[PDB]
Amino acid sequence: FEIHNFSWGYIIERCQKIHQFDIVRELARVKCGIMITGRHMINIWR
Amino acid sequence: DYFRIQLNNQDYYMSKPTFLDPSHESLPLNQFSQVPNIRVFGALPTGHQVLCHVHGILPYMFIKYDGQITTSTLRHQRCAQVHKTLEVKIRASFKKLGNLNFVADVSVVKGIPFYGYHVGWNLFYKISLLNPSCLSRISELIRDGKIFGKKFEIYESHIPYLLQWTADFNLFGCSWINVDRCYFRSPVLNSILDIDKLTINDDLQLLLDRFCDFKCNVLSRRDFPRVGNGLIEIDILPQFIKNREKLQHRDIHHDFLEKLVKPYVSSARDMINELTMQREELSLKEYKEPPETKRHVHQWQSSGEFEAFYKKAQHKTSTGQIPNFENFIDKNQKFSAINTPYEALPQLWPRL
Amino acid sequence: QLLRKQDYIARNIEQARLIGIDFHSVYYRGSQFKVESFLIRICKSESFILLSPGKKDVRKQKALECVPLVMEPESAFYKSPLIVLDFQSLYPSIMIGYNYCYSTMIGRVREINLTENNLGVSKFSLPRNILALLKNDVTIAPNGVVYAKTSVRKSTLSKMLTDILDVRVMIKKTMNEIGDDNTTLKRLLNNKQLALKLLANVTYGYTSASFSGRMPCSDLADSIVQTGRETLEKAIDIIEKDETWNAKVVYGDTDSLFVYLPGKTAIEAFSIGHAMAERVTQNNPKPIFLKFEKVYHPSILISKKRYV
Repeated sequence: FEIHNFSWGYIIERCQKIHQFDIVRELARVKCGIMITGRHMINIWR
Repeated sequence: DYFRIQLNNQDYYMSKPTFLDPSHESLPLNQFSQVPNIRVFGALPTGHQVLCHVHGILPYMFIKYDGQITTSTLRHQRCAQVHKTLEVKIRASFKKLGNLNFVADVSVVKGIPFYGYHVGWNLFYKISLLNPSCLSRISELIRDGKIFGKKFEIYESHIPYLLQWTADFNLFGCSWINVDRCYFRSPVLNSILDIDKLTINDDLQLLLDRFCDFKCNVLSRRDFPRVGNGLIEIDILPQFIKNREKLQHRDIHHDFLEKLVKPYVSSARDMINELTMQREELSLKEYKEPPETKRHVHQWQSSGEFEAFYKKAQHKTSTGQIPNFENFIDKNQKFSAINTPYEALPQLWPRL
Repeated sequence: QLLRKQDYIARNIEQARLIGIDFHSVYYRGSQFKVESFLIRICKSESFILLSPGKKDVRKQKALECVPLVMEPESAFYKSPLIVLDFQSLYPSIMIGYNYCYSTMIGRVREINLTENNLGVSKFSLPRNILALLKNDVTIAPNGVVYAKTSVRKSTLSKMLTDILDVRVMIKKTMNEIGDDNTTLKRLLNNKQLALKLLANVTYGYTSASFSGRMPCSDLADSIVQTGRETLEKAIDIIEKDETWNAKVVYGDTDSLFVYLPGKTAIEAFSIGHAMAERVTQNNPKPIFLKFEKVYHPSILISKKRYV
């Protein structure tokens, strides 16, 4: 629900700002607004 | 009896040309530096997510022909010249002409325009590109007249690469991809955390034993490493895709054949067949639709003026002879050697 | 639970299966992608060649000069029954009956040159003896564009539209003939019907591409709107040309017709509207069909598109 300023976006911003860890490149199905490679994103409120 | 994969997600990337990718009709002496590969994230009917690497599928665009319809020799020279000029212009804009990186080959195919009433064969080119992301921009140059001296109309350029791929080969979204052969990658039982034993079952084992030989079907782990964080990943060739060959190609537009059928393209015909099967499931007897008899008139306010203008145009657009529905189209330019669009895509495939 | 109640995922999957695009593009893209994916298959099946103009060419094309018809309603409190006639899929029916498309358009009735001809955002040149040969199999449009008849060439847009319509009526009949079936088949047929409705509504939006277009033709949309206006006014004249049905058209916005029957025993108003619809459809091409579908015994017509 509202993945921009909530769970998904919150986790992404946290790992990007604090830990400096690209989790978006890990959650994808490949080794090499949110665009995850292989998996889709649905905004429930939209 | 066919290997089925669903189309849940599609993506394209660039890689070096391997033995499974084409590297060479316009300029065969010049190799390719980078070829595009399509990634299709699918799921087997058993429920296991699969990653597929599609090769050989290259974008293209058509333009108006320059020469005349009169020996299959000058066509190759013209195509090579056009390819060289396009490569030079692209390398000059984007900053012995070897190892082409933008254009792959240029061919000659016949066609019929769609924006207008044309009942005659027209010759077009086939500019096969390599990087689709810039391909549109390339057409912009062709639309700006920077490559050649005069401006040329662009044909089949607004359609993206993925759409052209899924259309050329009769595939749809969230549908099965019927294929009979494939090529395997690094060990099929991926062991990232537990996937090598937690997801394996009898159905997947049978599917593997039917399509995996482990002697000549698995690729080397040093040349084709696994880059997918899931189940087994396979590599597919355009010669193996069996989704095509089901379309019914028609050529009733090169001459007045209509002047002298209801089931159209699959996903509509497929839906109709599924509904007929549901009816045959003993739900009910039959489907029907009653027609209504109608009596059309349908003139308008400007009907007389339109008729007068049509008569004046027919008087103007006429030169002393009489037109016949059988003698209008000249019986010349057989165009038998020129390849049809749906007969030209099977070309440029590397080898078996 | 919310996404399972609305059946969003299954509906999107069915819509993608009907069109043939990616699952992400169903909600991330617009309406042009679906119609483009349909016409590309439609032309590759018949070996056509599509045109892809630029932004400078679409902006320099002829602007739309034909507008639809809207009747200014007489704001009053109507006590008598107000019969509501409404056409179903007027624009697709217009495209199917009158054979309008890009492959059948010949050119404007006026300024018919031999070398410099202009249609939409492209230039072409007519043949030498094409008009003298096709003078019989043509259907001139009120906007002034010439179109080939259905006997010399069948439109590809007509094919897609009639396929959408016939699978739609097939799904409707299949749903209205079974009542004891479970929710599975009902949900499947409802999803298919919603997908076909979306397709049949989006197929017209690809015409004339007012802004941010890829393949527009202002003449096609102008002719469609003009022949729709002509059909509307002809139906109005047919309704008002009967002395037995002392009615009057008061309101209608490009698809509907509001006729007033002062104190006309509303039980019989159903049969009156049925006869009116039969008389309207028996004077139009085959795919055209008028729908009765409702009555309004009390009515308050505030303004245009403002009533209750």
